[PDB]
Amino acid sequence: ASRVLSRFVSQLRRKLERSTHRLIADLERLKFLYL
Amino acid sequence: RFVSQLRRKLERSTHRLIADLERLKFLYL
Amino acid sequence: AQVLKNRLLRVELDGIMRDHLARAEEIRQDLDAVVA
Amino acid sequence: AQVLKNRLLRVELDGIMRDHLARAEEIRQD
Amino acid sequence: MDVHIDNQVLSGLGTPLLVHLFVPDTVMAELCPNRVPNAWCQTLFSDRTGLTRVCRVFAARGMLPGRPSHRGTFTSVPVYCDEGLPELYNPFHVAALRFYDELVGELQIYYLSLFEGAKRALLSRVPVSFSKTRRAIRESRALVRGIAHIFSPHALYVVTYPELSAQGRLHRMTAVLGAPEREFRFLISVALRISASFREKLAMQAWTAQQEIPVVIPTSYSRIYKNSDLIREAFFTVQTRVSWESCWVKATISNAPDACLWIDSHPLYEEGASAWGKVIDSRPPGGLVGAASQLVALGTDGHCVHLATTSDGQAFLVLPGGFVIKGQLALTPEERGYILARHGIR
Repeated sequence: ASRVLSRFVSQLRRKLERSTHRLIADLERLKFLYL
Repeated sequence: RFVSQLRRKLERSTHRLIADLERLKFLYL
Repeated sequence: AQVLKNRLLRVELDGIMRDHLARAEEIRQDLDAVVA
Repeated sequence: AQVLKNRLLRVELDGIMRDHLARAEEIRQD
Repeated sequence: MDVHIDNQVLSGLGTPLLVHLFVPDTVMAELCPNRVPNAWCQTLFSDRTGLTRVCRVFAARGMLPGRPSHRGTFTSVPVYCDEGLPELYNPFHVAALRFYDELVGELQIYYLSLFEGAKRALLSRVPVSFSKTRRAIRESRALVRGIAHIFSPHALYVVTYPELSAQGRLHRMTAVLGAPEREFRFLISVALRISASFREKLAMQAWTAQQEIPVVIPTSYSRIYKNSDLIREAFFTVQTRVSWESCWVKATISNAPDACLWIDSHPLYEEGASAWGKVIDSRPPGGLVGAASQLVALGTDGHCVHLATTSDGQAFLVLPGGFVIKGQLALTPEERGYILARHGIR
């Protein structure tokens, strides 16, 4: 009742991290295209 | 609540190790 | 003459520098499924 | 061109270091 | 902090976006010595070479940074390149500046070296100049950062501070080679066609000196210069690493301003980066006898190989020893228009 939604916004932070880590993932691929 | 300390100092240490490996690159070239 | 060997070895070291975060990413993303 | 690309990878790597320290904000409240 | 609010309100016609800069006093010492200049923006492309419109930039020297780490002048780089939406960036992309007080010296700068540093940093009435209002309150140290400059391996200082939506849309901008490649290989192409003109002129002639310029020469000239010793004429093409200071293109831009000459001087075998593009006059009352005196003093330079270009479409090579080899200049007018647009107005 007092511990219900904070776990959900924790998974939302995991979702934003698993989304924004793609920005780390594609830059070294851009390096492999460039250099 | 002991899950927010050990894994957190783990990811902090790996976030320092990746800067150490970039410094190892700068050691290489 | 031989910066091509340096190119292949720099490809090797960026490979081993990507594999460490490839190791770290799923391990850091399995330590969020114990919260329920 | 080799030394130019050396300088170019040097200035390009600080971009991903700045982006790593930008991603580290989400670590700081977790 | 004056030239930034100068050019910010000025270039609103031809530029949407304006970036502000510092230039240290060590980084342009090899560009122009003795502080002889005190600009013009023309950012060419990487693979979309073509031609673009020009924009004027204003600047100042002798006024010191708020950083005491180095003490230098003021410049600023306009950015107007990206079509429609400016969110895309062109990577590996030159932006040429023509810093000047009377067009000596060039300034080549990158979009990566600019924007990576930029991200790294972050009963009626008179109307006020709106954009100067936010620069006085900033006055902070984090606005300026050190950028490893790519053309010259030194530090180039940028200035930016959180102004408004133009500079606010700048720090979010990213996007998904050959901008320094094309000009050098274009120089080697025109140098090879000129050396081929010299080859065929020495072939159709008897391979002989006409000696257009008069010098006295010693009898041991076939000794202290060895037999067929054209090793300087050999490695002439590698030594021309500059072109728009070199006199070869200087005659083509001089077509818009008849009896004129421009002289390049390269040493006998690697004494150093001698000079590029000096002037031989015929207009003032110094006269053709003064032109002849400067010309024979050119020809008696026993340790420098000179290359002579005319305005009317003729090229000449001066061997040290007064020997002259004639040659043609005839190039396709596409490259001619590309050169005069690269410098200025057609």
